[PDB]
Amino acid sequence: AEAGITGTWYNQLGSTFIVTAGADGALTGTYESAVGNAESRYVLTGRYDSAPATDGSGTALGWTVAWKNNYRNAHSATTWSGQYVGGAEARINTQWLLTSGTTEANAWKSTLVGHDTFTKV
Amino acid sequence: AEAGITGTWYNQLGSTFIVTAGADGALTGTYESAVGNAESRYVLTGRYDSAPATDGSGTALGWTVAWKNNYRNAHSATTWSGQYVGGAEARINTQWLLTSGTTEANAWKSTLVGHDTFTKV
Amino acid sequence: AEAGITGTWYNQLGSTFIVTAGADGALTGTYESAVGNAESRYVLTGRYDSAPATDGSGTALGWTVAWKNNYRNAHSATTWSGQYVGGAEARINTQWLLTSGTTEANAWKSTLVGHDTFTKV
Amino acid sequence: AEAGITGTWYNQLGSTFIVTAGADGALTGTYESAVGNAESRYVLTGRYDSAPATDGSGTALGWTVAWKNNYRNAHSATTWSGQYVGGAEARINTQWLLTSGTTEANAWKSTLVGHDTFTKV
Amino acid sequence: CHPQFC
Amino acid sequence: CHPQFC
Amino acid sequence: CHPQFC
Amino acid sequence: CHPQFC
Repeated sequence: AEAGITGTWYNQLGSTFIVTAGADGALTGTYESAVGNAESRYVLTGRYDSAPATDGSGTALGWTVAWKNNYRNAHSATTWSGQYVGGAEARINTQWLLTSGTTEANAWKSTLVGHDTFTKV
Repeated sequence: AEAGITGTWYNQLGSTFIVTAGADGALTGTYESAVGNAESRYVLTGRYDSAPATDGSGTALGWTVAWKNNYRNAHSATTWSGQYVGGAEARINTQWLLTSGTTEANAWKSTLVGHDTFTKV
Repeated sequence: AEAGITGTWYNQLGSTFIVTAGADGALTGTYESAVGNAESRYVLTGRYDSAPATDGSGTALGWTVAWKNNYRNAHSATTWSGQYVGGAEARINTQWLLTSGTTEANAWKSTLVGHDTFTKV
Repeated sequence: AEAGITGTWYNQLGSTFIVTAGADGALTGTYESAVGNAESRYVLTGRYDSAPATDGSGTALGWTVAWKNNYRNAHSATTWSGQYVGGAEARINTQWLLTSGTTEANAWKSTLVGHDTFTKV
Repeated sequence: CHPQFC
Repeated sequence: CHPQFC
Repeated sequence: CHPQFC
Repeated sequence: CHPQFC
C-alpha cells in the first residue's frame, strides 16, 4: 500500500485521480472528471489504514471530494469508501455516496449511491 | 457553514467529533468513540462545498476516519457523506460507509452502511 | 414476528404501510404515501426470515414497491431492507434503495439511498 | 421488459436467479447460490415498473430473498434494487442491501451493501 | 415530488 | 460464508 | 451532468 | 465491537 497507492488511478469512465499516500495515513491529491480540461480538477483528501498483512487482505481507505473549484460549484460532495489491492493488477474497489445540499423538504433525494473500480491502466 | 461547522458535534451514541472548517473547503479534526478515553481518538479529514444560499439548502460535506491510532488498528475506514444545516438546532445528517480490508473471497462482506445525525448538544 | 409484523405501520413522514406476514415467509400488503388519498396506494411484496431467537435479535425482512398504480407511474421502484423488533414499542428499522429507470448515460444518478423507521403509532 | 425479464439470469459469481414477470408488475422466482445443489434455492418475490419508453430507459425493479429454506436459516434477507436493460446483451444492474437480524447493540453492523450485474449468459 | 414521499 | 454467496 | 462524471 | 462505536 502507501507507495503502492501513490500514483494515478483511472476508473471505467475516464475520470482520473492522482494521490500521494503519506507515511501516517494521509491521502492527498486531485480528482479530474472526463474531458480532462485544465479544471474539471478538484481537491481530494482522505485516509487509509495501514497494517494493513499475512493473508492478502486489501488496505481500507476513503476520501472526499467537494465539487467546487474556480469554474464550478456543484453544491455537493462525494465520499468513496473501499480497499486497495496491490499486485500485477492492483485496483481500488469502492462504493460512493454523493450528497447534494437540499432544503429540508428535499432531503430524501439528497444522496445517490454507486460504485467505482480504479486501475493503474 | 464554515464558522457554523467548526466546533464539537455529538451523535446519538455518544461519539464526539471536533472539526475546524477552513476558508477553502478543508475539514480537519478528530473523532472520539464512546468511553471517551485518551485515545479512542482518531484523525479525520474531509471537505465541504461552500456556496453553499438564498433558499435554505444545507451545505454538502464528507470526511473520512481510518481506524488506526496508537492503541488500535481496526483495519477499516469509514466515510460520512451528508449536509450541515445551521440554525437554532443545527445538525449534520449523514449516511456512512464502513469498509474493512478483506481477502478477495470475503470482499462481499467488506462494506456496512448506516446513518448518523450529529448535533451541538 | 409474523403476527407481530402483521398490521399497520407508520414512518416519520406519515407514509403508512399495511402488511400480512404469512406462515411461510411471505409479506404482502400496500404502501400509501402522504395525503392519504384513495390512491397514493401501491402494492408491496417481500419476505421475512423467521427463526428468527433466544437472545433478542430482530427479524430480518425486506419488501419492494414499484411506483405504478392507476393514477401514477413514477418509473421507479424502492426496496427496504431491515429488521423487525417487537415489544412495548415494536418498530422496523430499514435502509432503502430507490432506483429510477434511466438511459445508460444517466445510470450514475439512478439510485438514491436513505433510511426509515416504522412504528405502530 | 416483462417477457424480456422472464428467464434465467446469472451474476459474475455463478449465482442464478429464475423469474417470471407477470402482467401486472409481479416478479416471482427462485435464487440459487453457488455449488448449485438441490437446495441452495430460496424463494424471491419483487415488483417491476412497466411503462416503463421512447428514449431507451431501463425498467426499474426490485426483489427480496429471505435466506431460509429447508436446509439453511441464515437469519438475514437481501433486497436488490436496479433496472433491466434489454437488447443484444440485456442485463440487470443492481445495488443490494443484506440485513442480518441482530440485537439492538449490534444493529450498527446489521447491513452490508454491494452491487451485482446479471446477464442471460 | 415522488410517490414514496407525497 | 453466506447463502447469497455459497 | 455533474462534475463527478463530466 | 469496533472503534466507530466503542
